[PDB]
Amino acid sequence: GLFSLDRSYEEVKAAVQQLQTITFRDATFTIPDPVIDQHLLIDMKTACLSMSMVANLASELTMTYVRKLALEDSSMLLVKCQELLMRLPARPQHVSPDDEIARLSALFVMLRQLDDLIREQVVFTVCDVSPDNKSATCIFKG
Amino acid sequence: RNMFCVKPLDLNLDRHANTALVNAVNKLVYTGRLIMNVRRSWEELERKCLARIQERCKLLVKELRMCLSFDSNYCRNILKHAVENGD
Repeated sequence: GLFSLDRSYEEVKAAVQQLQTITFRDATFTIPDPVIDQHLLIDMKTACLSMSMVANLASELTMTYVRKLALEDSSMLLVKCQELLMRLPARPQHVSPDDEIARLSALFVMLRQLDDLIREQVVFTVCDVSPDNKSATCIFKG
Repeated sequence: RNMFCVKPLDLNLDRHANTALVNAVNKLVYTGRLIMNVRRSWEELERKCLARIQERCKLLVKELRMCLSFDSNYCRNILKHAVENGD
């Protein structure tokens, strides 16, 4: 939904084929016709507003944590997450944890508000499966 | 030495190498010690000059006490006034 704004149609036709396969757990699935409608539009509006508000909500330290970390640390996780960012001891500006509790609390609210777009409902918790996986005794029914 | 040409920090006292609270309290103690210095120098000079005019007027009225005329008694009566205030 989000990529298909203000861009060419050949980018869209090259982007659907990059994002229709799912190789989850030894199987390949394809989604039948992902089409932009008003529901996906209002979901995009909620998502972009929440992430704009959490970008405003970021404190002076949590945006420079990876920026201070990546000088002395070396890990495949940090390297793999660094390259999706741009290129461009020291002191923290002002430690005020009384403000940081409120910032982190409202940031948790914004992260949950981004989170509930893809975490729709748990409807069954599987306890034990059949060995041929034709069935499973599970809880949380309803 | 001179309390009229106030020169408030010709060079900077700021430093990134410490807490902002420390830099703020160092700027405050600079300003406060300057204000205390200028006021103590002022009032010490005023106390010294008041003591000097008190000594001079007392010595003049005691020196004028010997001769008696219209002139001497008139100037004595002018110097009979108190000097402890500025006005």
